[PDB]
Amino acid sequence: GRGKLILIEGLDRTGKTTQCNILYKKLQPNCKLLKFPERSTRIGGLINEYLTDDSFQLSDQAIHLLFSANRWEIVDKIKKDLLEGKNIVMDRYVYSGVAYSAAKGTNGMDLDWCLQPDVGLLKPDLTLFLSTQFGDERYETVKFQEKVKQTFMKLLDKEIRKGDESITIVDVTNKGIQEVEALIWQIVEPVLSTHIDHDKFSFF
Amino acid sequence: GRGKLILIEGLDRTGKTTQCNILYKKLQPNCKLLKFPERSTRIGGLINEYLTDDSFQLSDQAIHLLFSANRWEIVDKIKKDLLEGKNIVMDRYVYSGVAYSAAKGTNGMDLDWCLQPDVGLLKPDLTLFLSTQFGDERYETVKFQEKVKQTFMKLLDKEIRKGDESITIVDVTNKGIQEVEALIWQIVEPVLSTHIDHDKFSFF
Ligand SMILES: Cc1cn([C@H]2C[C@H](O)[C@@H](COP(=O)(O)O)O2)c(=O)[nH]c1=O
Ligand SMILES: Cc1cn([C@H]2C[C@H](O)[C@@H](COP(=O)(O)O)O2)c(=O)[nH]c1=O
Repeated sequence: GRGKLILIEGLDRTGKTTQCNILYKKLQPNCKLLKFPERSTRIGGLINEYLTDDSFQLSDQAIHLLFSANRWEIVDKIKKDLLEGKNIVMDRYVYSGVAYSAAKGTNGMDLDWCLQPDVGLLKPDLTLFLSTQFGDERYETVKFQEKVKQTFMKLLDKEIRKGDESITIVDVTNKGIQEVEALIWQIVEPVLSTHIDHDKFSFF
Repeated sequence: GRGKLILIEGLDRTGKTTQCNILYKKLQPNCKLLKFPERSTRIGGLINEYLTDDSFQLSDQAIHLLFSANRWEIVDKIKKDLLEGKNIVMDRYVYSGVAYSAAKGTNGMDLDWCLQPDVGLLKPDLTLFLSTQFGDERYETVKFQEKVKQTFMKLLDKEIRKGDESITIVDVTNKGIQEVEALIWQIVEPVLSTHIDHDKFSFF
C-alpha cells in the first residue's frame, strides 16, 4: 500500500541519528531520511542560530513556534512521498517538539499548549523512543537533559495510556549499535509488512 | 498605574495605520507604537518576504505560526513598557493572525486552531476594529479581503458574545480622517483615564 512513516525519538546522545541512518540505508532504494529540525530551510537556519548561539535571543514561545512551523513547511512533501509508496525515516518530530519545550517550566507552556501548533500534522505509523538509564548546543547540559527525559516519559506515557499503540519505548542501556539495530528492526519489520491503504492516515 | 494596551485592527487600507500614527502622536511623550508584523526582526523578515514575494512558498500553517512567533518574540518588551507606565498603540495583533489565516478555509485551520499559538499573549485593554460596509502585497485581492472581512466579523462577534466588552467595532465607511480620529478618541480617552493595577492583565 502506501509507504510507512517511522519516527525515532530520544535524548541528545542515545544513538537515534546513527540508527535512523542505518534504517534508511537498509530500506533503500524506497526510503527517505528526514531530520528535525530541518535546518536547511530559512526557518531552520533561524533554529540553527538559536541552537548554536546562546546570544541569539528568542523567547521560549517563539522558538517553540519556529520548531512547529519547520514541520509544517515540510509535511506536504512527507505526505506526497508516502502516497508515492516511499518509506520515510524521521530523526525527531512532534514528540521532541513538545518534550524539550515543556521541560523548561515556562509559565503557560505546558504539554497541551506545546502540542497545539503541531495538531493537524501527520502522526508516524511507528514511533520508537530510545531510552538510556555535547554542550555544543543550547539544550545540552546534564540537568536539562534529565528534565527533558522525564517530560518525554510523562508525554509518551499519556499517549500510550490514551491508547496509542504505535509508540514503543526501547531501552538502549549498555546495548551496542548493532544490538540496538536488531531490537529496532524487530519492531520495525512487522509494520513495514503491514498493508496501509493510501487514504488511511493518523494525525496529531 | 500601568500603561494601557490599545489595539487598532481592520482590513488592509481602511485607515488603520493613519489612526494608529495619529493616536501615537497625540499620546506623546508617554506612548510607544508597535506594528505587526514587526518586520525588523529575523522572523519579521521571513514574514516580509512571504508578503512581498510569491516565489516565497510557505504552507499556510507555517506562515501562520511565524506570525504568532513574531508577537511572542516581542511580548515581553510590551509588558515591560506597560509596567513602566507607557501606553502602547498597536497596529494589528492576535485578531489579524486568526482572521487572515482562518479566512483561507484551509483544512484543519479553523478559528480555534488559528488561535492556539497566541494563547497566553496579553490581551489588549481596548481593541478597536475599523469596519467599512494595493495588491502590492500577498493578501491584497478584493475577493480575499472579502473573506477576511466575514471571518473578522464572525471572530469578533464570538469574543463579544462571550462577554468581552473591550472590543469596539467602529464603522468608518465614507468617513474622513478627522472624523475617524474623533470616534476613536471618544472610546480611547475614557479607557486611558481608567487606573489599571500594575498586576492586572488579561490574556488570550
Ligand atoms: C524536532 C525538535 C527538536 N528540538 C531540539 C532537540 C535538540 O536539543 C535540538 C537539536 O536537535 P538535533 O541534535 O537532533 O539536531 O532540537 C526541539 O526542541 N524541538 C523540536 O521540535
Ligand atoms: C499581524 C498579522 C497580519 N496578517 C497579514 C495582514 C496583512 O495583510 C499582512 C501585512 O500587514 P500590514 O500591511 O499591516 O503590514 O499581514 C496576518 O495574516 N496575520 C497576522 O498575524
